Amino acid sequence: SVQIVYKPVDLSKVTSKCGSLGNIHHKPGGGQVEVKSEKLDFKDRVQSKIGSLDNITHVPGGGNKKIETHKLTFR
Amino acid sequence: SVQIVYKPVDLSKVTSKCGSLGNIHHKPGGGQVEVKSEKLDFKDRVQSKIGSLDNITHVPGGGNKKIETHKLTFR
Amino acid sequence: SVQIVYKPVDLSKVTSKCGSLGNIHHKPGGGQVEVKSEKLDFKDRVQSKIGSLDNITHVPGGGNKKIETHKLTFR
Amino acid sequence: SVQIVYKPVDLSKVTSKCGSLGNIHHKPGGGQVEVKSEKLDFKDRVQSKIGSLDNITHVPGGGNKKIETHKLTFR
Amino acid sequence: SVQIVYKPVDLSKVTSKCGSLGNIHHKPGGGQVEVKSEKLDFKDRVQSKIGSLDNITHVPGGGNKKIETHKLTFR
Repeated sequence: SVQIVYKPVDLSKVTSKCGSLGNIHHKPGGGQVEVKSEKLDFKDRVQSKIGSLDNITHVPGGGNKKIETHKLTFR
Repeated sequence: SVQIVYKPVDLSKVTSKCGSLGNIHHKPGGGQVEVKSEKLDFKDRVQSKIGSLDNITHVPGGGNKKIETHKLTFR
Repeated sequence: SVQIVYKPVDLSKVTSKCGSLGNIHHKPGGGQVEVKSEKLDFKDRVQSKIGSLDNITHVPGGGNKKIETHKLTFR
Repeated sequence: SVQIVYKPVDLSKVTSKCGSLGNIHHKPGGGQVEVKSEKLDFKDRVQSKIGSLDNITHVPGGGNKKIETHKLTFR
Repeated sequence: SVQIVYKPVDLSKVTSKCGSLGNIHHKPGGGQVEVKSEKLDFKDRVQSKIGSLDNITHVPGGGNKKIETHKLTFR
């Protein structure tokens, strides 16, 4: 006979306190961008990105994360 | 005989406190963009992006995340 | 006979306190970008990125993380 | 004969620039106040103030001041 | 004969620049105040202040000041 008892107990805490959060300045690509092109030959796919792209300002008050994985495999 | 008892208990907390959250400035692509092109040959697909694209300001008051996965596999 | 009792107990804490969080300045790509190109031959795929791209300002009040993995494998 | 010519010229500037102004916390009188009084004799005027009074939070974006006085006295 | 020519010229500047201004915490009187009084005789005026009074948080973005006085006195 086989008897499995899976009782994981979790009374955990993930916590943050912040008195104030702010005065955040993100200024990407203030400078001048100049792209001058003459007599170019492309014989395959071209991907081009010019300027200010994909810039992120991420300011969570918390930003706290908990990842928990439980796996019981009987064979 | 096989007896499986799967009783995971979770009394967990993921918490944030923030007194104030703000004064956030995101200014992408303030500068000048100049793209001058002359005599270009393309023989395949072209993807072009010019200017200020896909810029993100993300400011959650919380932004707290919990991921939990439970898997019981009997074979 | 086989008897397995899986009782992990977790009363853990992951905590942060911050009195104030701020006055953060991120200024990527203030300078001038000049790309001058003449008589270029490309016989395969081209990926080009020019300017200020993929710059991140990430300011969580907490940013606290807990990862827990539980695995019971019976064979 | 008396000839007075009063021509003061003022092309002056008083200026401020502020990118962001904020996340200001003023918390006066968080503590407990206990005033226990027994058998007091007052034979003249009494002024009493108890608690949290006359507290100021003053946050001007500018707060710039110019005072100019012109006085011509002929006798 | 008397000839007075009063031509003061002022092309002056008083200037400030601030990228960010903030995360200011003023917490007066967090502690406990206990005033226990027994058998007091006052034969004249009494002024009493107890607790958290007249506390100031002053945060001007500029706060720039110019004082100019002009005085011409003829006798």
